[PDB]
Amino acid sequence: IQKTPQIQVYSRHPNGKPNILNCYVTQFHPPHIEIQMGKKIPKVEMSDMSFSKDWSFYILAHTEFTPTTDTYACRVKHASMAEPKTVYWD
Amino acid sequence: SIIVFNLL
Amino acid sequence: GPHSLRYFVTAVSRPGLGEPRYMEVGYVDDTEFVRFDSDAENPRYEPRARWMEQEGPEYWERETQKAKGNEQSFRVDLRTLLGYYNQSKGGSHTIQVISGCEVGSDGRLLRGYQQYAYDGCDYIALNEDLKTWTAADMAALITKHKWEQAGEAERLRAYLEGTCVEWLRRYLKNGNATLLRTDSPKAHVTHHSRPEDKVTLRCWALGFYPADITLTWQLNGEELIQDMELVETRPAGDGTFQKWASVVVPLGKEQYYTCHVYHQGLPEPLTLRW
Repeated sequence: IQKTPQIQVYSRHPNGKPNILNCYVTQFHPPHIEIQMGKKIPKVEMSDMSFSKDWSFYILAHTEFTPTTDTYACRVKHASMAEPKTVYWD
Repeated sequence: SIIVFNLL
Repeated sequence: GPHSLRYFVTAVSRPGLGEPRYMEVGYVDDTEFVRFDSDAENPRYEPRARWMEQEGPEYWERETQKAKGNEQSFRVDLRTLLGYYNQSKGGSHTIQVISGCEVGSDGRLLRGYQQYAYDGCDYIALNEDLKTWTAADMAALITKHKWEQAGEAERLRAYLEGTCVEWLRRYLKNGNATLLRTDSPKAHVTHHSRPEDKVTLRCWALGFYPADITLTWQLNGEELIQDMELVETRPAGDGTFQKWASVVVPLGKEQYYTCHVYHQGLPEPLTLRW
C-alpha cells in the first residue's frame, strides 16, 4: 500500500531570463506529500492535486526564479521514504 | 454532472 | 471522434485532524473542466476551463449541493471500510473513484466506468456488461452482494447510457472549439561531451499540446531501442508540455544520427540532425 514518488525538476524555458522553475511529482501514494525547493525558497505555488488511471497521485510545484553559479533544490517528504529525497538540476 | 454515489 | 466525460473522486481520512478531505474532479477528453474541493475556503464546484463559465448559477449550485452530499457519503464509506477489513482506527486511508463514460462518434456509449479503490488498490468495479461487479477481495464482496440487492448496476447503467452522455454532449458543444487546441512541438538537439570518449545528443521537444508525443533516435535508418534514455513527458507549467530523448554517441560520428518527433500538430514528423 505504499509507492515512491518520482521527481523531475527542470525549467519552463531553456542565466538571467524570466524562467519559472518546476518540481513535478508523480507515481506516489498515500497523497499526503511535502515538497520543498542559495537554498530553501519561499512563495512556492503548487498545482491542485490529481490522480491517474493507476490511482497514483501527481502534482506540480513551481517557484519563479532567475539563475546564473547558484544551485537550486528539491526535497519531498513522503511516507514511502525514510528520509526526504533531495533533487537538483541540469 | 457526476452521479450521486451510494454507500459501500 | 470518440469522446469521454469522467470524474475522479478522492476522499482521505485524517484521524484527529477533523473531517476527511473530499474532492471531485471532472475531465472531458482528459482535460480538467470542473473541480470541487472540500478544503477550499467556501467549498464550491468551480470552473476549470473558461468555456465552462457559460453555465448558469443553477448549474453551479446544483452541483455544489450534489458534491456536499457525495462528501457526506464518503465519510461513511471510509468508516465502513475500516470495519469490513477490521483495521486499527489510528491511520489515514483513501477512497478513490473513477466514474464516467466514453462515447463514440455516433454519440452512443462505448465504455462505461464505475470503479473503486481503497488505499491505492482496486476494490470493486462495474464490469463492461454494465450488469455485474468484480470485487477484489472478501471485504468488497460485502459491497457487491448489497449492490446486487439494490439494483446498483441497473442504476449505474441508466446513468451511464443516458445522463452521463447527455451531459457530455452539452459540454462538448461549449468547449469543443477549445478542446481541439493543438500546439506544435518546437524541437532542437543539444550536445554534451561525456568523459572521455562519448558525446550525448539530446533531442528536445517543447511547447507542444496535447502531451501525446513520440521521440526516436535513428542510426542511419534504424531505431535505437537501447542506449536511448527518455524522460516521462512533463508539463512546463503553462499548458504546454516538454519531453526529451537522447543517447550517447562516439566522437565525430554525430552526423550519422537523427532525431524524429511524432506529434499530431505536425503535418509531417520532424527530422533533426546535429
